[PDB]
Amino acid sequence: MTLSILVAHDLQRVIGFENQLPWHLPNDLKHVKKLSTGHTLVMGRKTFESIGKPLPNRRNVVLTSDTSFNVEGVDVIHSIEDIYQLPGHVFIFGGQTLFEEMIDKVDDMYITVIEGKFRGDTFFPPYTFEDWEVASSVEGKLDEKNTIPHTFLHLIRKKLVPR
Ligand SMILES: NC(=O)c1ccc[n+]([C@@H]2O[C@H](COP(=O)([O-])OP(=O)(O)OC[C@H]3O[C@@H](n4cnc5c(N)ncnc54)[C@H](OP(=O)(O)O)[C@@H]3O)[C@@H](O)[C@H]2O)c1
Ligand SMILES: COc1cc(Cc2cnc(N)nc2N)cc(/C=C/C(=O)N2NCc3ccccc3[C@@H]2Cc2ccccc2)c1OC
Repeated sequence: MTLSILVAHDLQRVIGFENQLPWHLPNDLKHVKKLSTGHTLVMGRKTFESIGKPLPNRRNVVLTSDTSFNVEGVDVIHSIEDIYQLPGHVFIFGGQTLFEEMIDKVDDMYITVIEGKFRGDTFFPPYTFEDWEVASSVEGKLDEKNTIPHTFLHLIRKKLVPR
């Protein structure tokens, strides 16, 4: 089980406003689709309710304390510890709560930096590039449907070594 974070955050690490993405950026949702098809998404309950339905062609896992929670096409877990029993490549998909709980545990992060400043009410936790190697950094292409500059980062946790 490779464990990754998958997230879009803006210049101030805003990830959400009123249970929605603050930005309209089709290409990032395509990026998300390409990375996670055939794999597993782990998400908190609020993030799932925002999307409204499972994303097709991958395993949709929802973390919640609700023992009544049962949705067709969705697997449910009730603790963080359950994440580690999931097979394959697992992506931590959001939202703020799950990111805060997992950022110290994941192998790597796929971050789309939205190069703007949006009003938000939910944030990605602060992190420093002193701790994370830039495996790749790719500028998103802008066009008629995708008008906010954005950058795809793949960050891998650096190892702590003596001097
Ligand atoms: N920009 C991005 O890439 C991105 C990605 C995803 C989401 N978002 C945004 O993030 C925002 C939502 O984040 P959020 O923190 O408010 O909600 P969230 O993390 O999506 O969901 C929180 C819920 O997850 C469940 N949960 C979390 N940790 C748990 C644990 N250890 N044990 C049991 N249950 C647990 C609880 O559900 P119960 O209360 O049901 O027990 C909790 O209330 C939205 O605005 C959304 O638009 C942004
Ligand atoms: C809070 O709301 C949301 C949060 C996130 C998390 C997220 C956001 N961004 C980053 N970077 N990380 C992330 N964790 C995500 C979504 C998007 C879901 C979604 O609709 N899709 N996702 C892939 C997918 C795969 C198959 C079919 C449809 C889709 C569509 C896009 C699409 C539509 C048509 C064709 C191709 C793709 C979302 O809802 C707006």
